[PDB]
Amino acid sequence: TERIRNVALRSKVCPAETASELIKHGDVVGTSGFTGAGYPKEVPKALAQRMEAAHDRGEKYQISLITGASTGPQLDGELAKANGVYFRSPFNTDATMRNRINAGETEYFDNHLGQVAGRAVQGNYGKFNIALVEATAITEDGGIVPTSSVGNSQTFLNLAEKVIIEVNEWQNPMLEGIHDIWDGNVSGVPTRDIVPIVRADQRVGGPVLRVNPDKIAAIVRTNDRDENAPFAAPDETAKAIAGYLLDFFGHEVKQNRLPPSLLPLQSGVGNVANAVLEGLKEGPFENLVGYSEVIQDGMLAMLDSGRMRIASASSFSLSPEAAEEINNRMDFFRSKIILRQQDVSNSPGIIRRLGCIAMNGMIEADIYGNVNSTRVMGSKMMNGIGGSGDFARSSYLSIFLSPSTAKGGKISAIVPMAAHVDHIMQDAQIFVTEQGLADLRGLSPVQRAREIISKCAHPDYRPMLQDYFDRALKNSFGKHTPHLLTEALSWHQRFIDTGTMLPS
Amino acid sequence: TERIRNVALRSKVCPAETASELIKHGDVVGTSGFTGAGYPKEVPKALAQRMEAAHDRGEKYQISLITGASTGPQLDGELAKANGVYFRSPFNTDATMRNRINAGETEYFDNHLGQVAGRAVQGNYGKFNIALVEATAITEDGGIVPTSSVGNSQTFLNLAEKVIIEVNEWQNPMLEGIHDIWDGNVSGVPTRDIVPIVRADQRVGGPVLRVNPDKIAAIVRTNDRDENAPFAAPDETAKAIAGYLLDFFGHEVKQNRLPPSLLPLQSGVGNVANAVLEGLKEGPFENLVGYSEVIQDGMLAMLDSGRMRIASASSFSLSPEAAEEINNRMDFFRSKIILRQQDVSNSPGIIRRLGCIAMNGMIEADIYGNVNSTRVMGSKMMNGIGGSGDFARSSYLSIFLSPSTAKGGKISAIVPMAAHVDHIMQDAQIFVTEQGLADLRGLSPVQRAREIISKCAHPDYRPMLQDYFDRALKNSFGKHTPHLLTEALSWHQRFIDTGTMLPSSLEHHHHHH
Ligand SMILES: CC(C)(COP(=O)(O)OP(=O)(O)OC[C@H]1O[C@@H](n2cnc3c(N)ncnc32)[C@H](O)[C@@H]1OP(=O)(O)O)[C@@H](O)C(=O)NCCC(=O)NCCS
Ligand SMILES: CC(C)(COP(=O)(O)OP(=O)(O)OC[C@H]1O[C@@H](n2cnc3c(N)ncnc32)[C@H](O)[C@@H]1OP(=O)(O)O)[C@@H](O)C(=O)NCCC(=O)NCCS
Ligand SMILES: [Cl-]
Ligand SMILES: [Cl-]
Ligand SMILES: [Cl-]
Ligand SMILES: [Cl-]
Repeated sequence: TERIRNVALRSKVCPAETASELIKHGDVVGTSGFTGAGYPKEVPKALAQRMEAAHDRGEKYQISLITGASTGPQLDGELAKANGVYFRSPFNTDATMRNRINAGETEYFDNHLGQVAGRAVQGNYGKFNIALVEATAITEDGGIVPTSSVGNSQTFLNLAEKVIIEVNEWQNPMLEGIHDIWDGNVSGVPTRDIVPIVRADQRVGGPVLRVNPDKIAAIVRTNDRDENAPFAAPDETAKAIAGYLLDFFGHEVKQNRLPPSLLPLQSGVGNVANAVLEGLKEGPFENLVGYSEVIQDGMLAMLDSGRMRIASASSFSLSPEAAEEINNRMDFFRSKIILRQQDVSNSPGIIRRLGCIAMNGMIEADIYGNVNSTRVMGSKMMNGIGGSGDFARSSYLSIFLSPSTAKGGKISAIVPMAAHVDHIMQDAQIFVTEQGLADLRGLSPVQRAREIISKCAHPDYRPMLQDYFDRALKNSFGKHTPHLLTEALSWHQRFIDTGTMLPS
Repeated sequence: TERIRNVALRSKVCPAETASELIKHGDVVGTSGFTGAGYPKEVPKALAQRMEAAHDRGEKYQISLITGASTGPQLDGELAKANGVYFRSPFNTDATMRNRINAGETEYFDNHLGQVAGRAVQGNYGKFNIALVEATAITEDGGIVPTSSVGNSQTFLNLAEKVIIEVNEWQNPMLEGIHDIWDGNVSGVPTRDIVPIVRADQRVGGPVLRVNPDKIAAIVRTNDRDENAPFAAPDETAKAIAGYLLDFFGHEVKQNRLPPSLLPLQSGVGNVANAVLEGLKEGPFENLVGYSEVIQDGMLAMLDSGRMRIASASSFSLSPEAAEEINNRMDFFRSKIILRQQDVSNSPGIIRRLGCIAMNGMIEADIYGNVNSTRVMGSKMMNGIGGSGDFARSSYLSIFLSPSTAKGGKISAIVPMAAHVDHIMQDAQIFVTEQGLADLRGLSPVQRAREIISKCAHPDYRPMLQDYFDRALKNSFGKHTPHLLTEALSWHQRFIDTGTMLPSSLEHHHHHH
């Protein structure tokens, strides 16, 4: 079954290596790719190999790389290995790229995912030379069917001088129809349009990305896999966290602060999110709705069981087993899933209107409930802020979930002062660890500290945290948000100096 | 001219003292009041007197006080003097109340202004016992005409068990019609309504607050002034800041990154904002539009000259001279001004849609462009975050303006690490001091630092900042956002210990070499 159904465009098919030659040193390149799904694969590999060769001849060859969010080894991996990226935005999970970033070899800035399109159009990344987008197919009228994510692809196609499409036969043809691409002005020049989404299952657009065929400079036929998520299941720490959260939801419903069907749910990926979703799958809440960034294993299961009615996202993030399941039942799941542009799934106006419940991980929080999502010891990038800000601030309820310790107990997730801040107190109402849940609604900082210390902190660290808080209350410059500046960051420095936050 | 045009409601008129008796110890009280405008005046004074008397006899008497934003001496002032507030939210500028807060005598939480209504309805502040709202008049059908601000008044009226109205003859009768109160679901139970505002001058509602007359337990006739801060005449530091900003706007327009009429403008109050507005009044930009929290002196002038076509806000913040001017020409200015509920003027959806330009003050920023708007030394509350977050994150362009030093030079506004963070790097693109302007668009933290240090920092502190940055780059745990945790907060501690952030040459400092 021919994937390029526009006959004329078949004339633009060429090899990856040749396509890669359209990318020049210094170019700004916008690509598809979100949570290891739907990123271009063959052209980046060919670009990387030509970059190394150029460097060896003492030729500079680097690009600025702007994506939906995280990609995979073929893209971030290969280009970082080749030292071919001088600037990267807005979200990465590749280890090699992480090292380039943390060594200062690649400039990085993690913009709010929902804002990337708008900033790109505003011109913050500079002029876009290339859009490199993966596709399931190209329709008879030249529409570009995206693959396992939408991301920023439509904006990149609009902005780029030249377009390269990778048509990937690995991606299931039945993806066609699952996406909803709006031609409204979401991220363009003000005044923007109202995005008329009033329900999570609402489609406002069509199944294809639009691009002027004159801009398409190359089509590359590919066959290569996405970066698929780990199968590993929720440990006891994660189940405890989930248990506290579900009890909390139970209580909110009994007090009429939440409908029996909760509100549209936003969740991340990983051990804890999986536990939460597994918990929701068997919980007392019916007719759930997902309005999130990503569809993960848990989601599919609930859509399957009917516990969740619809799931909105910009991307998939599945394990091999979950991928297998959806590919065998695509016709079923396709009626239940909507993949949107990331500037829509992460639109604060929409998130607030729908009243989403935001559930996010964190590196650490301080005793006053400031959250670090990104920078270990305040200086070493992990992944990026991603959509956590988009959702946390706009949500009906902002929830942060984490094991109370990290690194086998050598790090406390609750600290006197967060070494870097991603989400301010105002953007965090609920904290959950395997120790318990802190409800901070309506509380002053001193009152937040009492809750977080007693409910969330690990017994190994709680006395230390209480001691810091008590002495701060007695000695701080002001008493509104008590701190001891001489030791506020000392647990972090202690970890740097000794490999643990536990005193000797 | 009778201000209470509903005849039946006249039966609820009583004295301020008597009205104050409806407020019980432990009550949660929602009031009008935003940037020193439209807050209740007589009842709070009477409540304060009765509170002091109670305290002297060993009786507890405190309230939780929830407002639009800042109030005035009659409210925050009097109640704080009486030690009558156990919790306060979301924004205060009164010095006595600031001391109660900074002493731990009043619990305080500064929620995003645009979020207060929604959180109140959600029940975060608890159940509202009293709404105490100032009014210009009461219409024939019992509508409450607000005064010099709208704030959260409509939400407080909806939520409160009992309502007290202060009808203030000091407030100009012609304010009637200037407000736009929407009956849509902005801050209620999800799913919320779409707020159909697609232009800054658009009205979506009506001129009155709505309340069930059965809830009105008392009406008090008053006659007392708002808190009109004196005009802060722009000093040379402020004019320099304005000059760099206007040049920047000039350049954006020439590069087609902004229309010749800029975009809807959000600005704060004070020396610098006044300079910016004064600069705009004489600048090359025509047909300007205001979409802000407050109308200040500068605004009026531009609406007068025609440079500014319309100004949207939730509140007034005028000097006496400016108040005088608008009261003599209310008919004119009323056609040019729209006062909205703060959950609408500060709605992120609307701010982003309109593409506002946000211009805000700050306590400090660190070399990576994180901004502290609230907590000196990280622990002593100044005013509050206010709407700065609402606007900074949602804006087309987020701009922060500040003198590069504070306290007669004893403090640098650019520091290695901010002692508290209100606005993360992602929410700040442009910084302006009297030293110059930093454009951070598209830059990594290390790149932002290079710009902030060289463009914005004061010459007295720049070498110290560069030295911290250089050594951090060599030694930091990671190199993406280089820090030296051992000294990141040391300038602040130095200020605490010595009253200045400038080193003593009696000690070694790396920048001295
Ligand atoms: C913060 C975040 C990294 C936590 O991840 P998580 O899977 O929920 O929880 P984990 O405990 O498994 O964290 C995994 C890693 O973080 C590290 N980590 C977590 N807390 C840490 C801490 N306080 N100090 C140092 N490292 C820490 C762990 O060591 C682990 O690293 P490793 O794989 O090299 O061993 C993650 O949620 C994230 O990147 N968020 C950013 C964007 C986002 O929230 N968007 C929303 C939708 S996805
Ligand atoms: C941060 C803020 C206080 C700056 O004030 P400003 O009017 O622009 O300029 P100023 O230099 O006069 O600041 C006022 C006070 O802050 C203090 N200050 C400013 N920077 C400081 C610093 N780096 N360290 C210590 N104190 C500082 C000044 O000493 C001054 O002291 P005082 O009130 O006791 O006399 C003010 O903008 C604020 O409260 N922002 C939050 C609300 C907001 O931005 N809403 C949006 C639109 S109004
Ligand atoms: Cl919208
Ligand atoms: Cl709250
Ligand atoms: Cl809206
Ligand atoms: Cl940017």
